[PDB]
Amino acid sequence: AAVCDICGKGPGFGKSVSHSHRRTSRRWNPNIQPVRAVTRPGGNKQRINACTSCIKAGKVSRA
Amino acid sequence: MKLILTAEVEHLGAAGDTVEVKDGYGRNYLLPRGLAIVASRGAERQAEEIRRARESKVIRDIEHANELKTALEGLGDVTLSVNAAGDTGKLFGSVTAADVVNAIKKAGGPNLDKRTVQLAKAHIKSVGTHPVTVKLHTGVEAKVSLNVVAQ
RNA sequence: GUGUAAGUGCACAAGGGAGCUUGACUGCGAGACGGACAUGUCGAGCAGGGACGAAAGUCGGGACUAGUGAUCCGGCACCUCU
RNA sequence: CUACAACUUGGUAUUGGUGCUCGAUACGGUUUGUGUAGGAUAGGUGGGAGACUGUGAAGCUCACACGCCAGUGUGGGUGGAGUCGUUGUUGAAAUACCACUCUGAUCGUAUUGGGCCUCUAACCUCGGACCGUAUAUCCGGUUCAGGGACAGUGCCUGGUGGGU
RNA sequence: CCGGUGCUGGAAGGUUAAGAGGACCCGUUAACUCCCUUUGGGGGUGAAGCGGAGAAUUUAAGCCCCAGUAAACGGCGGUGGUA
RNA sequence: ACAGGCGUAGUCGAUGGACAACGGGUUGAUAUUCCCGUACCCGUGUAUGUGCGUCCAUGAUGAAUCAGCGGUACUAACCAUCCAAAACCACCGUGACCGCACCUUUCGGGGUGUGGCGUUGGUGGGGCUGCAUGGGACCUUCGUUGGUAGUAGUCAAGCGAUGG
RNA sequence: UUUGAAGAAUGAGCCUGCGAGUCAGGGACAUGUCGCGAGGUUAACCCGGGUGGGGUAGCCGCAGCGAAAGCGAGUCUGAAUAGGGCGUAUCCACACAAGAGUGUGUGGUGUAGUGGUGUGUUCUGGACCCGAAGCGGAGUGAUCUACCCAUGGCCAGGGUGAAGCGCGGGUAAGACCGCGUGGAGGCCCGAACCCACUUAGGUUGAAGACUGAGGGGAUGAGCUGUGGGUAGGGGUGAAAGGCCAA
RNA sequence: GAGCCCGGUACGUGAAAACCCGACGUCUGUCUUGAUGGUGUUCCCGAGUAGCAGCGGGCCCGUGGAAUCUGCUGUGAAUCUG
RNA sequence: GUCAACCGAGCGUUGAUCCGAGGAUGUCCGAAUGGGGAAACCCGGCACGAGUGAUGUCGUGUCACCAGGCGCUGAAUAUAUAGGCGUCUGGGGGGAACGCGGGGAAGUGAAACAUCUCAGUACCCGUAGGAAGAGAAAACAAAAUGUGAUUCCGUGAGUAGUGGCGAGCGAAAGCGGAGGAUGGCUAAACCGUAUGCAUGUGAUACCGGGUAGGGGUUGUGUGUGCGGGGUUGUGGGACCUAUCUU
Repeated sequence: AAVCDICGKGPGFGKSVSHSHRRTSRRWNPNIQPVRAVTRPGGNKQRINACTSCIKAGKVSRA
Repeated sequence: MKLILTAEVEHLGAAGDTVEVKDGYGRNYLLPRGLAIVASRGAERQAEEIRRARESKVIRDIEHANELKTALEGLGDVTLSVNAAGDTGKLFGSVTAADVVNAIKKAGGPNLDKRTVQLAKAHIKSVGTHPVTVKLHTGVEAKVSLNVVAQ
């Protein structure tokens, strides 16, 4: 739920900064949604994980 | 998300209209179900929309029509012209469901779509005469003889 | 008796009263006191512009010594700086 | 003291349709305007010497509204040929007519969001049934049956937080 | 004994984040409007665009608030006289 | 995120299940192992008969069909039914709201709605009929009986499971 | 090491080996010595089997004051020639004003730095040497011990006598009471087995936790073999901060 | 304690075969169905990208007036007077 | 051969022992790969041989998983997909340092400590190469008619700055050098062609002129592939249109 099967997005790593400026490690996870990909318009759906960026760009077809 | 309607959808428009709609609507309801196409290029989409609207209304079938189509499929053979080498007897290109459908419509008369013709089961990647089964309905089927003539 | 603790002072008054007024200033300051350093204290006098006084003159807060907080960071106003 | 895990709140993305229901601005309009000199509840204004009329006015019987119960606007029937102009007032003329219009209540055209009832296609099911499959309570696929644009999960955000 | 601290239940108000909203103000300059000198510089207004800070209106839980709870953590007082 | 975490099909894992040897003697050292006597358990080949079969033939006569009956049987529907699908009505209760009744705060307010509806809703009623439910049972399908050839199948030694 | 130790304060049994201010950098300051000297010098790099030759990019000195614009032997503050601050290497002569400490002018004298390198301190480095309890990263461990899972094994001997059932009494049936069979139990006494309450010995031991006498349980929440599992801020814990290879 | 005893040094010589560097050709591809210089307009010049916003990373720069580079979530443009 | 000799035996001028280069053999474990496993030891299948009267037995091959091609097949299910087959090529593991991209502490200094430092260090992960990374301006610069890809040294500089402005941290422009390739190729707009999906007023349309024939370079679209076309900042290139032309 952090690596897209199409674009290979990865979770960015960073430091959460508090009011007292205490740096604590954390990650920025991609918005990766479960999608039923229809590779061929015939209509056999396969289950994959695709980032919300790839859905918007139309890289996966839900037919 | 701008898309061109193919059929008529209530509260949205009629065929040929270009509408902008929420991307959730087009991706999950209209485009997958074939009720519209993406509005990307006027020369293509308008011509494609016209062809789609006529094709859907002209390829429809009912239970009574399926029985009538079953009898109408009793005509003679249908010939296919394909590019091939006469020395071997095997085809260069591959016969596609549109090629079979376009052959029957222009010669026989019945109007069918690619969705029903069973082609891979007959293994017609050769030269000769092969029988092709056509499923017009869940219970009703039909058989059409196919003769293939090489280039 | 001296606004206020104690001491040093003050009757020549620094104590009591009256009239005017804002020096409870600006730019400086020879020479010093005291100090590890950082602070702290006195300063005659010069210039500008004033107050009281006829004038000489006095006035850069209060009889004196306590009533206060370095630096960093930031606020406000002015400047002929970048 | 300062943080973090975990739990929790809301916004947004994945996330869609029809309905009511509002709230804002834009549009096609009406409505209302209690200084006095008065035909009198004086819009300021530009066109202003002529407009509404029988595709049916003055005058009455009623409906509804606001009401400062001073009266207006309006629907119908009735009626039938007028109300009207500098008409003299007044800084300001006509309720003769035309153009945007504001103090303010209204409806239909747009947009925007808010709340609510719904629907199925996103999404979910450790619910059933078939297939891969000889063996499989795994897994995936087709289909049926239920939820359903909620929940889950990203990003932003307020809480609780000796649990570390 | 339900005041304290928890837990459970209820929001009519008050406070309250992000996200929505962008009134007003400022930076810049098209165009002007004044000028002062003699081989171009000094004051004011300043539309549109692009920006900087941004207010009013909105908004959830929580907390403030009202009840119940002690086989919940807990509490179960002093002084004077008086046959 | 990467590293890796689980796990299906299988494949390992005795401390367990299944499986056929006992007594005597001998060397300087081994013996249920060697030797002596007598057994047991898996396979292979040869030969001898017994000994049933496949073709051949025996038994192979006899099973399937054509139809009828008689109702499984979607279909339409009926006998219709468990519940009350859904609305109906009312009583109670009161969503808001409207004057007012009450508690009222000492008296007034003010809220509530003890009121009007109505519906936060609840409770009950009967029908509307629905829900699902079969059957009786119709085509269909099949069982039985009546023929259709003791005629077409079948069928016979022996092995026989990875399956029950 | 102490105000003070022969000290009854610390250390050393003896001998022989070994064992503690070093190095890097064009670093900083100071001080010697050498080269050049209003100049000194190269770094990187190139050419030479070398230690030699080239290399002007830079650095230091050569003018200061001021926040800065800027000005310049002056400059800043300031309304000020009006004082002050910093500066004009220093010295000498002469004049002019003061004797609130000397000042201003003219003239002469003229300004010394920079490259190696020796030494002392110092900067960044472990920086004179030796020494913790503990902190983080990655791994190894349940063959000892705690708990659990699968499958086996063991518990001499002797007592007490539950329920049930039967007989008799009892009754209307009961309740219940006596006598027979039966043999239950986190039951009893007691060896194997498992523990560890008291005492004595051991205490440079036989043993880094034992021995001798007595002692508790000993058919159960029992003891034990085999194979397996749980791992460090974690496990396990009939709970003591115990156990996780003395 | 060796230039003159030995192995060697100075200086020369040595490759059948394998490998490595070159070099000359077979071979491969390309230009010649082609180039040079001139005039006035429409089309093209890398898209879920650039830009903006929220939270971070990193740059001398510790969020500061915070530019340029970059990660995740949203929003999301122009094709040269760009 | 050797510690390392002693015995017994032999080879060598017909060239031994030795040294170099290429071959053959190379048991078993190990990525270990037929299955299994407690690494180096158990059990096999298939084909071809060898061997017994036949089972037993012995050799030579071959049999793992995954990825990618290729051909057949296409479940529930209809198109078809998953999947199943057969076959060819690849991976997997090791290595001292150097590279690149990720994750990333604590002791320590701050005379405490959280911001900060230690440090993007130690360690971990994924990956190549003989080197890697970077590289041909959406760059610097500052009005000079300047530089002209990247990388690596020396300076700039412990400066500008940054910092609980604390401890500390710390550039770039420019200038001097090493190397020479200020190197190359694409995508778009246009054409031609091959297609796949559509359709067709299926005709007056598709090619430059004219003559005529025709009814498909489909009439029109579109997407994909392939050949020309173009690679530029004084903007370049496509279309258009003038002059010469090996």
